[PDB]
Amino acid sequence: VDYSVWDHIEVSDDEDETHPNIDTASLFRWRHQARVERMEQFQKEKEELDRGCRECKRKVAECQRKLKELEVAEGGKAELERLQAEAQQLRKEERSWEQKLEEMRKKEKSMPWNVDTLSKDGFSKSMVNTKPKYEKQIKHFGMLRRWDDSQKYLSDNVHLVCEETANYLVIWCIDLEVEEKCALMEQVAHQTIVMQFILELAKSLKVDPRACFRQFFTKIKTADRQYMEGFNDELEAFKERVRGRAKLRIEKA
Amino acid sequence: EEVETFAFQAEIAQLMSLIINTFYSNKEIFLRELISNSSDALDKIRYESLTDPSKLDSGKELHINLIPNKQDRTLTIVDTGIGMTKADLINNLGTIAKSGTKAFMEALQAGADISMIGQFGVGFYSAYLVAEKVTVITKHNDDEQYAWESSAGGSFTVRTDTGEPMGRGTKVILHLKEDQTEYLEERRIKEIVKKHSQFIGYPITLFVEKERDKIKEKYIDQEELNKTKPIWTRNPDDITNEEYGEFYKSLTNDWEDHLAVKHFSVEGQLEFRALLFVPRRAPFDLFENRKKKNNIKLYVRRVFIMDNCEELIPEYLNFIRGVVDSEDLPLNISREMLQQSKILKVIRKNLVKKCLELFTELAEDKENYKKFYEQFSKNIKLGIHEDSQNRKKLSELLRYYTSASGDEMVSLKDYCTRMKENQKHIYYITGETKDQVANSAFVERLRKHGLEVIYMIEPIDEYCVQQLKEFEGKTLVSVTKEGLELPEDEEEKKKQEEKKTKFENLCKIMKDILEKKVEKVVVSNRLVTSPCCIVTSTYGWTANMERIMKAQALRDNSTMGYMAAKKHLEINPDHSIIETLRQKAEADKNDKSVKDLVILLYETALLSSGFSLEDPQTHANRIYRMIKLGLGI
Amino acid sequence: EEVETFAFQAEIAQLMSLIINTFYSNKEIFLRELISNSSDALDKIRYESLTDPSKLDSGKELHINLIPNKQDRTLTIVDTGIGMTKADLINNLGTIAKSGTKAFMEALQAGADISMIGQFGVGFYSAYLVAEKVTVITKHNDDEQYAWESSAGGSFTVRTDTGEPMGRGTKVILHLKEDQTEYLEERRIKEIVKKHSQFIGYPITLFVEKERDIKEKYIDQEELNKTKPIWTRNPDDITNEEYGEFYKSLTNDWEDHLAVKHFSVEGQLEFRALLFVPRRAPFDLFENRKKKNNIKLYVRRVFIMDNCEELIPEYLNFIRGVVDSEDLPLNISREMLQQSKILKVIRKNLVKKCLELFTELAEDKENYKKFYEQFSKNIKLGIHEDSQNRKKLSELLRYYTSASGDEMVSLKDYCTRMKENQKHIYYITGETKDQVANSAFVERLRKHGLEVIYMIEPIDEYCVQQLKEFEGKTLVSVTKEGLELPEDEEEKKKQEEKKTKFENLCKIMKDILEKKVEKVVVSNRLVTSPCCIVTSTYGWTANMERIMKAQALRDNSTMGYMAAKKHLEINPDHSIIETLRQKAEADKNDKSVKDLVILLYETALLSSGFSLEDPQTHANRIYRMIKLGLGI
Amino acid sequence: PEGLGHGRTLFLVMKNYPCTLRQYLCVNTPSPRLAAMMLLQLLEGVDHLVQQGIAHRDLKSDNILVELDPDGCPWLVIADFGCYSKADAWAVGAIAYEIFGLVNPFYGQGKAHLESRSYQEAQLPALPESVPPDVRQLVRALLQREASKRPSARVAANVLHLSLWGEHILALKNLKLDKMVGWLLQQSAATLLANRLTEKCCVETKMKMLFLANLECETLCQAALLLCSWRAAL
Ligand SMILES: Nc1ncnc2c1ncn2[C@@H]1O[C@H](COP(=O)(O)OP(=O)(O)O)[C@@H](O)[C@H]1O
Ligand SMILES: Nc1ncnc2c1ncn2[C@@H]1O[C@H](COP(=O)(O)OP(=O)(O)O)[C@@H](O)[C@H]1O
Repeated sequence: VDYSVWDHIEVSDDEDETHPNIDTASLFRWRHQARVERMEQFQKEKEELDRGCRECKRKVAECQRKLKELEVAEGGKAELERLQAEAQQLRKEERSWEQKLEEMRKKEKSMPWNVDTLSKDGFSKSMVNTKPKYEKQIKHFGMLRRWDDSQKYLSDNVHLVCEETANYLVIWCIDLEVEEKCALMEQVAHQTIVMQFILELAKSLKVDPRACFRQFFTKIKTADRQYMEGFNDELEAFKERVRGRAKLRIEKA
Repeated sequence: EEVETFAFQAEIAQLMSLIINTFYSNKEIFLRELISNSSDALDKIRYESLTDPSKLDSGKELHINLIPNKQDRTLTIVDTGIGMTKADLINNLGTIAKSGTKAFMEALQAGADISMIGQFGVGFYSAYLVAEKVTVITKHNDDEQYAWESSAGGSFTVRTDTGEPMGRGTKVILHLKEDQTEYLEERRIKEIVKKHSQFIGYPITLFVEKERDKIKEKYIDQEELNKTKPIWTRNPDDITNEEYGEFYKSLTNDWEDHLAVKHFSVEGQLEFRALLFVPRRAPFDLFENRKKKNNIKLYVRRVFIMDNCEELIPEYLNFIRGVVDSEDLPLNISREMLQQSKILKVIRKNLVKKCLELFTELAEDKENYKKFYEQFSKNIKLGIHEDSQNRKKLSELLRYYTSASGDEMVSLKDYCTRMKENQKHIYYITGETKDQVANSAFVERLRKHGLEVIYMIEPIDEYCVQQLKEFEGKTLVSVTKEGLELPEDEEEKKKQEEKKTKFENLCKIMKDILEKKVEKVVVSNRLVTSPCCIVTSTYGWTANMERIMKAQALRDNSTMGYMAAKKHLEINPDHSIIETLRQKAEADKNDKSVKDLVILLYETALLSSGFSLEDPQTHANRIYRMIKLGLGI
Repeated sequence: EEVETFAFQAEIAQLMSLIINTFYSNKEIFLRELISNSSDALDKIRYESLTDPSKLDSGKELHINLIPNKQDRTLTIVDTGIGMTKADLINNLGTIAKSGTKAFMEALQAGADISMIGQFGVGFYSAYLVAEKVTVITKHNDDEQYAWESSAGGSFTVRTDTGEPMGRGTKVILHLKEDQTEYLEERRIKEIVKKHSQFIGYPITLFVEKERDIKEKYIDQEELNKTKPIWTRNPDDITNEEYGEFYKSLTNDWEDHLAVKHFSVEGQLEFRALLFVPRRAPFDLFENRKKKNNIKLYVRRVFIMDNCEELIPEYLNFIRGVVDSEDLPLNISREMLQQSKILKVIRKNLVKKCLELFTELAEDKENYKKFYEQFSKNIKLGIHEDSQNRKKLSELLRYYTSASGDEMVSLKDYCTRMKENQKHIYYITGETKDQVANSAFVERLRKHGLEVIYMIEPIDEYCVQQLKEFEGKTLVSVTKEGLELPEDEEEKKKQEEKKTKFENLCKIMKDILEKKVEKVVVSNRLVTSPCCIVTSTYGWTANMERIMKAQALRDNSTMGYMAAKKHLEINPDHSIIETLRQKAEADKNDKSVKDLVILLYETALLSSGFSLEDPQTHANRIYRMIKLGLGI
Repeated sequence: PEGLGHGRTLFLVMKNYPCTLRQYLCVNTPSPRLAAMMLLQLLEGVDHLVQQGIAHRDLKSDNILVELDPDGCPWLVIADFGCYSKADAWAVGAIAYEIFGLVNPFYGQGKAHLESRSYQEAQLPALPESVPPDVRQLVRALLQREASKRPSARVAANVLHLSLWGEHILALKNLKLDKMVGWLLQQSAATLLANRLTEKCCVETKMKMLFLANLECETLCQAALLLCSWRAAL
């Protein structure tokens, strides 16, 4: 395991560098400018050297070639001596190019990774959306009567948002109220009139009640003392209508 | 002399205590490691199957099951991965800091598809965070069932087991301490798997035992927790909008799909793909200093690493909900934070660039852009206030009401097109409400002359406009400042000069009487139907701007008290009122009425200009004086 | 059947890498570890000196030096603590996870005074984060000068050194990887020792080489660790003089603290603490999101972690202090606590003790005036946030009231002066003292002689909206609907009579001025102004609504929707409304009256702290009346 | 009917940036003390730039934006909105002649594209007497020809810290203030004076808080000996 490569990375836009007297924006555009300048400068140094070394080894070659030509010739190896001296110190200067060519590599080593060098974009694709029921767990959230239990219990599902769950609470409160036990009907109808409470209060937000579910239930940590305020009275008051609906319903079994 | 060389050795007993206690911050991660390791085993056996389907003969399916057992306080994770041979059990599990996975990968041919999770070879021992006695029963091909057992001591025992054949795979049985019994209930489990390791490739099927025995229900019930496949790994151009949407709903429980979706990837030393969604509606608690700052969750090789680090995306882009996933990052030993943070900074740069692109792309669907903008406009202005670089590219995303555009915002460019060949500036007025600025005193001259204006009616605006100095080489000027020079004819200029010659005295003595409030008073140029108005000094705070600051709750009180704003009063020379006023003045100086009238109209103008009077009581009393007179009390 | 027992073994190679690469998050910590270890060495020999003087015979200095040599890229930390004998060198430094310090501590008698920094045993190896080769040269009594030397590979070499004797002690030499030459310069070093380990007991003396060639500073000693840890000393033995010095040293400041708390808890959690309140608020408070706390946690005198939000609830930024414990479950990197709930217990104890410093400071009226006028915002903020201390926070408040001029008074001074029938506290929220002082609403009360409170700060509403009660006497704003103040029955029947006289006037005014007000009714709180506007009981108040709309980042929908419902009251004895009822009952639907009603309604809305939607209409009406009076 | 909305949003500070110094200077003139203060601001900024290694060769009064505090002292900010080392120093020397109302010499005199470009000797217009003697000596020493004698940014900023915030006493003079780290707290005590001595502008406190911290004795002692030598008239 080794992390050495990630050690040196350099980013123009850094929050830490800012000083109260220097404007952030111009500082960033200065730093970025300096980085771009330095990287292109090192690259230009590298390319200019890449030429120099190549053309000096080329000189090594031409010296060889024409010295070989004179090597074959008669009596001209005095020119061999002189140009062999030229070529030997030329070869050392070529090894100097090599030396700084290796330094080029060392600079590349020290070249701190920046946003461009580190990564090159591969692919990209954007899309724009252009587009325009569990009754027994309703009975369970109902049985609870502590709308924390029922809150996360119906936050179990996306279906709670659908009008259909609200429509079913109507069904279940109605037919429960004539199940020969009045208690459980209001032990859920607290949820029903809380449904309508948050319905018109999220309409006082004009937001879909579905959104305001979590907004209301855990509104504040105290949550209006589990919302002790106004839930019973209003629910027995809605239980009036639920009783009418239920009683007519039981007549139809 | 003599140099003696010795090799490093380790005190196993203390070393293991170190590993158990000091490494992992949170105790619940242990479930992640066992799961991850089991996933590695699955990948090994699956790879082996491809070359030789003979290997998968022992067992077809590849699943991971968690079987909590409350009665005996044992939580067992069963996987059907390659198991461990006897030698492997002793070597891999037995030696600290050795990871079989790393070996399998290195041996494997280069470029192999399989990418396995763990490499450190120390993660497994974390199970002792919540267990005293761990028991591993494994059975692998070419070997018999064997059962490693250890109690976190220096010793581990390997015995050939003779129990029910488990087939290919590993069963790891934990025995929970008296404390940390919390892990047994399915609630905590389900939660944890949802938090970390939700997107591992294989089906995690919990086996909880519920007894009804009344139609008995849920004797044992497999609730496959890991449900949604990771999408971002799939290639684009294969993902319809609907599929992307399902992921959004799952990622963030929401009843309605996303609004727009970006999806891209970068290859390089930093390799990382990404999903970015913009929600259809803003959340209720955005900008409520809620604990959550960013919603994007970082992933590595698919295990949730870390979230909500501020560095990921700047604050103005907080709404973007997304999943970033890479294949290799310098990771802290606990696997809960990057080693060095500058990698996160490169990530941030790439993100904001792509996101801003997603936006300017959305500008096409005028309808969708209307929805998105009226929803998250604040964030864009905030960015203008903060992001230094993207400021320019941010600007175009703006949209405003203007004098011309009616009940339809327009960009800044559309206004740049409709410039009158001499505008040289953009005219904007900041206020509280559209109608009010619309009927304001300042704009009247322009609307007469036909120059267009912009209604910036939001508190957040000033924060933006104060830095949005220029745009497309055409600058911005507020109408409520001292100069307001608009293109005119020379005859108009000499006429205005004549006005000044006529009214120079009137300004003088009004300055005299109405002292200690206004620096100076001068014949106006921007008024055509109202007697007078107040503009602030060029450099000083505009009236509206001041109003905003005095209101901010956590303002520095002392500075606000020290603060004062210079006022300059302009008078409209052709108005009948000021005309008769110059008459009464040049007629007689120091008349009582002209004094009181002047105070009255200055007060009412200060009221109309948006500035608020220091004490309304004097003004109200002056009004009452007048009413009484009319009523002939 | 047969059970084969083996023993855990470790891949030393991989383990070593894990430690150097993955374990420690910030590279600069290596300086902390080497220093801490040397401190331990120092503590050992001091202890040993106690029993026998002979042990300290070699040298008595007990000091630490750090000589950076740029010339050869070697940073060497030299100490005079008990060194290590060969055996120890091989065993301690060699074997991973073996802590000689731990062994020494265990061996000591239970009541031993010494407290030694580390026990984990993996620390020394951190040096490799910045060093290719770590050469340790140590000489300890009972052995000859040796020289450990390792290159983070699988091996280490130990050899008797024959160089200059360094007496007793230990000297660790580093060779820095070229890429990390930054640590060599005096600046980075000095910065580091201050941030981590500036409170270790012994003297840290840097040796930087400078040439003034005239020539000087060839080798200058700059003792970095200078301020001594105070909190360890006994409280009550420290005068308010030194407390200040430590403060200025702790937080660079040109003046001294304002007040200082100092205490210690010895339970399951043993921790001491210093808490200071600065004289002047930091100019950037509440403006920088990054810095939330100023207290710095310490464990056994080394800086662990700071600025963790959990330590103190955010409305205590101004508090500047230091927390130090002797033992905490610490992450291996020694940069964060393993259990975070410990921080919670710490927070509770802290806030309790701080709220004490403050209610204690309430005595020095003068000092309390200074402190309160400085950091009042924070207290109200706490009232807004802290649920429990809300009650105990309240008393720290101070306000202007009708009866007190230029002298803020607590809520209690007002509870005492409550006339027998008050049953409530009367407060009015506004924007400036004078304005609320001359307001329309208060006039009745000031006539009846009651006292009222001027809440003139934007932050107030956030507080008062939750400060429902106080000492069983509630609060009521004067700008609400039902301001019911104690009265006589004759006054009541007279008011009833007023209503009988004016019932029609309210009706037709409601008619003409429709849909701007919900109801108009004969007033009870006015005595010299014709009319005023109070908001509905449940809705928002006037300036509360104003402040909210003026907030920079606010949900537009919610802000508009939760709003005031306006009710206009009329003062029945005023001459204006009297003549108005005359003109009305005389003739209905007269042009004049219509406009009059809307003119005075506008001016009242203006004087009620509300802002008219469009001033232009009002200004034009004013101009019309001006032209009329001036006969234009 | 009784729903809640008391959240607390994030607080944002607003900064007017109305003008560039050239402007603010022609419209208003500052008192000598406040002028020294803003000169200090510039020195600090230029140093910080020198540290990051980015050197804006060109600094002109049009570049420096002025942040008008509301009814409050101007806060200077360097910027490049208008398109080696020690050059910035020479530039800031010339900005100064302006702050005191003396129009820039070299904007018209010559040799401004390079401080190395030799201006005519001593033609520098003598500063008005409203400036304290030490600041005067400072700008003269700063605008001197050679970068060799030219003191670096940090030296100058320390000189100003000494003179303005620090005590003005004889120990302070004539190099009686023997450098010490303990003397750094003595410098704070020296800075205790001037906290309320001229409290007409709030910036004094601000700068005191934001810069007094990073004060380094070596540069401080160099600044001290230079400060004495002038005043000493040695
Ligand atoms: N369920 C399993 N099935 C097969 N092999 C396993 C299982 N769990 C662990 N191992 C083996 O035991 C080794 C212990 O490695 P571990 O401590 O988990 O670190 P890592 O997370 O790097 O794998 C693993 O490398 C793997 O080879
Ligand atoms: N400078 C020193 N002088 C003497 N003994 C030392 C020195 N540094 C380390 N040691 C010994 O070598 C052991 C190495 O321990 P280390 O890795 O530092 O872990 P710890 O921080 O727990 O001591 C220490 O326990 C200590 O006994």
